[PDB]
Amino acid sequence: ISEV
Amino acid sequence: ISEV
Amino acid sequence: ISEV
Amino acid sequence: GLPVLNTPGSNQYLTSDNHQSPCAIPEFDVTPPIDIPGEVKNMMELAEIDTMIPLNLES
Amino acid sequence: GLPVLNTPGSNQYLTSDNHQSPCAIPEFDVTPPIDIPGEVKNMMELAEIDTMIPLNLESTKRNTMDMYRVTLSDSADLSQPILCLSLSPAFDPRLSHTMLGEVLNYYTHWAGSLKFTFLFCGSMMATGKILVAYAPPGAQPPTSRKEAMLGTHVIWDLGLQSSCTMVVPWISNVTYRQTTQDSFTEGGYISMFYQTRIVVPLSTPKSMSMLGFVSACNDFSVRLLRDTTHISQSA
Amino acid sequence: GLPVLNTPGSNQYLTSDNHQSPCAIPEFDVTPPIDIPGEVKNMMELAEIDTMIPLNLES
Amino acid sequence: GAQVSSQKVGAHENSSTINYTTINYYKDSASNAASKQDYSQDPSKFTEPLKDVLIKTAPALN
Amino acid sequence: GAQVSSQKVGAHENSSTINYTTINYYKDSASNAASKQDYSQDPSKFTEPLKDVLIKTAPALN
Amino acid sequence: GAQVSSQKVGAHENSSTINYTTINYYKDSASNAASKQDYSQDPSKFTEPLKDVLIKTAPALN
Amino acid sequence: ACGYSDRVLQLTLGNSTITTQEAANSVVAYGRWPEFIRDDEANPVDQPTEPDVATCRFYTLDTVMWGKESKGWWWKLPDALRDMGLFGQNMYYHYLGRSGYTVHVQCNASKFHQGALGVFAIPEYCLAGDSDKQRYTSYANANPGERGGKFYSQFNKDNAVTSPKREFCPVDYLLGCGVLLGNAFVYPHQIINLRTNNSATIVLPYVNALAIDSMVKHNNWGIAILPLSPLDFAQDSSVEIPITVTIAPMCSEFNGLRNVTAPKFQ
Amino acid sequence: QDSLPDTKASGPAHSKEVPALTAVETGATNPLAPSDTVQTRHVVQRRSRSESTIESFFARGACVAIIEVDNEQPTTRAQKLFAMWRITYKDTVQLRRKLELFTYSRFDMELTFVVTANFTNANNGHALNQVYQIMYIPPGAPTPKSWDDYTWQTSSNPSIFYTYGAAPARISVPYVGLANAYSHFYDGFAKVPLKTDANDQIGDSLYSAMTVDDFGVLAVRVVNDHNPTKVTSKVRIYMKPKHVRVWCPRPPRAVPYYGPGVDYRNNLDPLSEKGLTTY
Amino acid sequence: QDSLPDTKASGPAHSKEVPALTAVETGATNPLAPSDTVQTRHVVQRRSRSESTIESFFARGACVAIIEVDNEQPTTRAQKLFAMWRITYKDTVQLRRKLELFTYSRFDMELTFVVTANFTNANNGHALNQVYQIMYIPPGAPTPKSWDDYTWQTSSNPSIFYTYGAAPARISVPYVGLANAYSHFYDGFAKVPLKTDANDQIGDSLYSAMTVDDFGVLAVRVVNDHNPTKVTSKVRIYMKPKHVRVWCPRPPRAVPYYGPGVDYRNNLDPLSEKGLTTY
Amino acid sequence: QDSLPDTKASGPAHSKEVPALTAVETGATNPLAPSDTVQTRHVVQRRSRSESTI
Ligand SMILES: CCOC(=O)c1ccc(OCCCC2CCN(c3ccc(C)nn3)CC2)cc1
Ligand SMILES: CCOC(=O)c1ccc(OCCCC2CCN(c3ccc(C)nn3)CC2)cc1
Ligand SMILES: *C(=O)CCCCCCCCCCCCC
Ligand SMILES: *C(=O)CCCCCCCCCCCCC
Ligand SMILES: *C(=O)CCCCCCCCCCCCC
Repeated sequence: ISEV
Repeated sequence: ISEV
Repeated sequence: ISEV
Repeated sequence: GLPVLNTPGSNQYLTSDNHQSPCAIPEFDVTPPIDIPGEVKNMMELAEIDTMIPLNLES
Repeated sequence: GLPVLNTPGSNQYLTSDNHQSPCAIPEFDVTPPIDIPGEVKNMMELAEIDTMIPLNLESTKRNTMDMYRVTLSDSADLSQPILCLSLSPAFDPRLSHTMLGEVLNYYTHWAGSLKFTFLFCGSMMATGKILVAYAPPGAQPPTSRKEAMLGTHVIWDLGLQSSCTMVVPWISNVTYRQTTQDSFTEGGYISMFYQTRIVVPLSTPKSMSMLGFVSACNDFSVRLLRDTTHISQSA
Repeated sequence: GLPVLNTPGSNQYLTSDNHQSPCAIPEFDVTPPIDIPGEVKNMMELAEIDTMIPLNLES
Repeated sequence: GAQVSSQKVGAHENSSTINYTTINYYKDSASNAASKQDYSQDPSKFTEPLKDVLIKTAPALN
Repeated sequence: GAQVSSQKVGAHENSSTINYTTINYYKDSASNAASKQDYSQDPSKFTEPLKDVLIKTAPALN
Repeated sequence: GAQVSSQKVGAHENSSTINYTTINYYKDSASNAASKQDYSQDPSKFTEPLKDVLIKTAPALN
Repeated sequence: ACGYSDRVLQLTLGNSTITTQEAANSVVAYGRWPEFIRDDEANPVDQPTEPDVATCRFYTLDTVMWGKESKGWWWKLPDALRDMGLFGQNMYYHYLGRSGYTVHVQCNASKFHQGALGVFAIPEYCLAGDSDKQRYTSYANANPGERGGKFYSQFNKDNAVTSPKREFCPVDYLLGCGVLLGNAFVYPHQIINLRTNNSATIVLPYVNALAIDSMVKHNNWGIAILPLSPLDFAQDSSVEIPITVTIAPMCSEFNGLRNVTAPKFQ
Repeated sequence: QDSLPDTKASGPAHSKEVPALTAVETGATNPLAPSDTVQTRHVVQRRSRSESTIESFFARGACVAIIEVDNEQPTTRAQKLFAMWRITYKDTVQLRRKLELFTYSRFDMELTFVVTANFTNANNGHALNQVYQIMYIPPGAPTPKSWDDYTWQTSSNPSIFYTYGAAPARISVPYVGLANAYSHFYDGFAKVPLKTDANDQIGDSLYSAMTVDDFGVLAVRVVNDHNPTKVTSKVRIYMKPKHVRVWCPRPPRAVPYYGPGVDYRNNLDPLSEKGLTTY
Repeated sequence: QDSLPDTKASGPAHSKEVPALTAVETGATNPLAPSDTVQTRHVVQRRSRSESTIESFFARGACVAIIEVDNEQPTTRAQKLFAMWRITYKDTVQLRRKLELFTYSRFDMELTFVVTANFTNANNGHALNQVYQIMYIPPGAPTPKSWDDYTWQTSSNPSIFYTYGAAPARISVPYVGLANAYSHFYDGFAKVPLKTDANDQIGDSLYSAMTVDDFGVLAVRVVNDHNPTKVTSKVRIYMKPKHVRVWCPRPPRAVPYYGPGVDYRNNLDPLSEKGLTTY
Repeated sequence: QDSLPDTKASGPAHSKEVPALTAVETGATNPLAPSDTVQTRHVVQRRSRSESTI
């Protein structure tokens, strides 16, 4: 994932 | 995840 | 996963 | 294409349901809340308040 | 086969939605961007730019170059208003078509401070003092300088600095006003009066034009996107 | 049953699409490749090859 | 971004703590379903709005 | 490859930071939905295109 | 078994590297979609099939 | 320090120098100074021609007269400069050309004169035409060269269907293109208000959807000058003062050399 | 845990503390529990107020409108080829009364559209499946004059395109009020009459009414060109307030509603007859 | 955070700094805030410009075309068994004006197709469900002459096969321009007349027009063979610019459009009458 | 990356190397670039052959  |  |  | 199988209840509408749905007005600048006096969190709070009984219902 | 259950809204089309869909031309070699001057990131940037107000919409002046020109003169009746205007940026006929009014007509609700800048296009030998004002809604719209004085105002002195800015501060009951005309969300009145008078020497033109400009201060914001009444097409 | 909502484009057919679909002949013993001379990886390779121009198209 | 919470189990099968999973698919919070896990409060602002709130075993009027 | 971001919560239930999850299913970026998280900029190139930009408390013409 | 790759982003929103996720649902490789990430090669076998390939600044015939 | 001012400027390009004692600061369109095509934005592979001082200098066009009846004037770039010295030659000998510009508009009068000129620099200034016929304005008419074109107070439709004039009919309050003049201020601009200033100075970047293009086929910028407030003096109901436009190409470069383009202007 | 307080074991009392006596004049409700006036046992209380939370009380789709639209040959007299509805919870009584137990509110709204149709006449051939357009027109936007005029181009207004037979259409709307809360009641006016006015019509407003259009309208049409045979359709709108907050409690409506304001006209007699000493 | 600047508390002033006076001749808009000319309090500003971002302003599906196609017996006179449309945002006014607030643009495009149908005549039996083919024909490709000629084989052209009654069809298209940005305005020509030309027709072009076909056409047909009874269908195309970038702002169109160029013909009078001193 | 080769800046030439002359009889296509016969500037080439892969 890429939690921004 | 955010387990509450 | 296999991130390419 | 992920293989799926439609279960019963599919395409129904339940008045009591709880589901996500598309927002018709996206990125809308919502007016923020202010601290209004008198907020209620549960209907039973109103039932804990004394109200006057119509005891005399004669003709 | 993953067991799924179709919820309401299924197979509908919402004009306002945000969803992925198949690319009809796959692996297309896109032309890359170049740095073009003048990029805009938000519509409000356009509303922050001063545009000229059609202040004069009188019968023979409207839809003509003269709609942009207000006449000042050394012999004007000093008791009278130079101009009277309602603070309705998207609706008032004078404001509604400015770049501000136009952007605002694509939205339903507006908020924030506005600023009006006036330009004196008279001769350098001409002098004068003018009072420009703003009255927040609720009372009789000012018919005299005397009444106008009591509200927000700037006494403009004519001189080397050609132009004067009056800020209309955001003073409202509601958090956001409507772009349409409506007494519940009304914004008040703008008026102009002579503080002294236009004074010229001999051999000098005794009558001249004043130009006016409007734009939004950095606190201005708009919401609920809508279609404008300012364009249409017949069958 | 996972709650799903059908989006536009559903049940359409796009000639340009790229999707998985069931294999009609499962567990088939595929004939392996051999190194054939002359493999092309891109159509532009053919355009880099000199061909003779019909320069004279007179009657 | 999966969200996991415990269900309040009413009728129990002859089989402990049971969970359910939530994921928001939309950017606008309006689009979201209801959490239904809600905090309750004091009736006091309604049932006892007194400047000097008095204790029930004492005289209301003193 | 899941993408997770915070929603700007307007009206709040009587229940903090809330999230939403995004996953791109297609190879062509054109197929993607809109992020809608966009950066704003200076009006300056439009409102003040001057060679010698002057400060508002000083005379515009000097 | 999720597969993650970078999209070649053509037109960019006013919002970097963007990804997409792929999962094969079928046992037969035939059932699979196309990767479209493909390697290119030399035209040489076609444009210069010479026993003694010569350098362009020199005479073709010597 | 010493005594420097917003009002007093000197501009020097090539063998040309302009002095102005009454300016109102100067505008750099969109905050962008003219620059050359960078390698990472380049498209024609051939080594460019950069004529520098011989072309990047101040060419003064023919003066126009501002009178009480004047409705407005307009010019297109590069077209206005097509016959200006070596710039013109370079423009016509090459398929491609890009150039930025310093625009200097001049109009002096007296402490007792009155009036105000709006000077606008418009990217892609598409103008409206003569007829019932859409998109019909001829090349020779769309391109006045140094001479420029004029504005009108109202739309007179070219009626002669048999032999159409094929000209633009630019109505002043519609900026000659169907929008309102008051909003033209969103374009890079200055105002020459006679009580305040002699001139306007606008520096223009190359603006286009491409890094370079055919200068003969396409105009990048339009210069529109309109009387925001009419000319007036003492009581003389027939006053007339000159307006002079001077323009300099900046960071000019050319690609695709061959024989000269000779457009039919008749 | 959200269970209620356990009942405490309470014994006999002979004391100077008198919980049973009070004075309602103070404005307060006496906080008594059974153990204050009777002998009680210990009860481990498991009951909960989960279904009476504000969210739970309003968490249901209520019918607020029936919009009728026809699909038929455009004749030259008043038809229903398209219809418009002012968005309000007040054309119906059931949800209106629930929301009106409170002075102020804040919530996001879920609109769910049930669309039914039928044939008007015995027979002129049949109809191919219809697609319905529901366009929201915010206050200020151009309103439709004809079922297919330019306004339906919907370039900035939100429109739903519903296909007949598909699962009922659904959208969510944010908190869109001009104030920090929706006022269910407004003791005021949108205009004040002033002494300096010309006619006295100028300063006249409806009592309790705020803005003229308030939230705008939903415009409904059948996008399909007409068949030979006429089809009548009805769009039923169900609204649900979600992520709700409410302020200042009010007494429930006791007599029948008479339009958008608090006005009453008839059946002002809600209470039955019952003898004072009759159980 | 994207909230606007907080208003600062500002007090009285007696000074040589004069923010109220300026000179618009410079070309600049005076950057004033209320605190520059009046006494202001401190306001913690929470409002935001989120809905006026370029993406948000264009993030909506706009109707750009109504393509009409018929399914009926192939007779020998001009029919509508298939139809073609030049792809443009200019056959409609609403989106055209929004995009035209800008000189140049860059974006990917989402096309959504709503398809409605109906019966033409009182009755010749009925029709089984129709499948529609929407073929994109890029400039250069063979155009259809007949509703079922070889071009519809679509071996390289993209085609959509839409089934009637299904959820409205949708595709996404990349930034396909020949330049680094789409030119909404082109002050130029595709050809120059030269002195050495034979006729003067040779160098003649339409003013402001770039390429002849520009983006190509969408060809629409009903794949179904004809029933005895005729069915008329309409394809409504909705386009949405996504992942948008725009350059060089322009004044909004003030008078009605007269075709693809900036030309005007009538209703050149947008402004109402209003007295100079009348509020 | 799959972008094509950048064009190199190339200047004047007076030499014994003659790229312009060749002999198609050999069976080979002459591998010339614009810089071999004309003066070229430096172009950072971003175009790609992605849509012409098999
Ligand atoms: C006193 C009247 O009733 C209310 O107080 C009241 C009633 C309803 C309510 O909801 C807000 C009303 C405006 C909403 C309603 C419907 N909206 C939309 C938007 C798009 C579409 C396709 N369909 N509907 C968007 C705006 C909020 C308050
Ligand atoms: C001046 C005209 O309008 C424009 O500037 C303009 C208008 C539209 C726009 O989109 C690009 C047009 C070409 C696209 C449009 C439709 N396309 C497709 C492709 C496949 C299918 C099945 N259906 N449609 C692919 C190519 C880009 C620019
Ligand atoms: C947090 O959510 C990361 C874990 C994601 C697990 C898979 C989620 C599958 C559903 C994604 C929906 C994407 C909606 C655009
Ligand atoms: C990153 O995305 C890895 C985590 C993936 C979680 C499950 C995603 C389920 C949806 C996959 C869609 C595949 C589309 C071909
Ligand atoms: C690798 O794929 C492990 C991670 C899986 C994430 C959830 C995938 C959901 C879709 C599964 C499809 C199963 C098909 C039989």
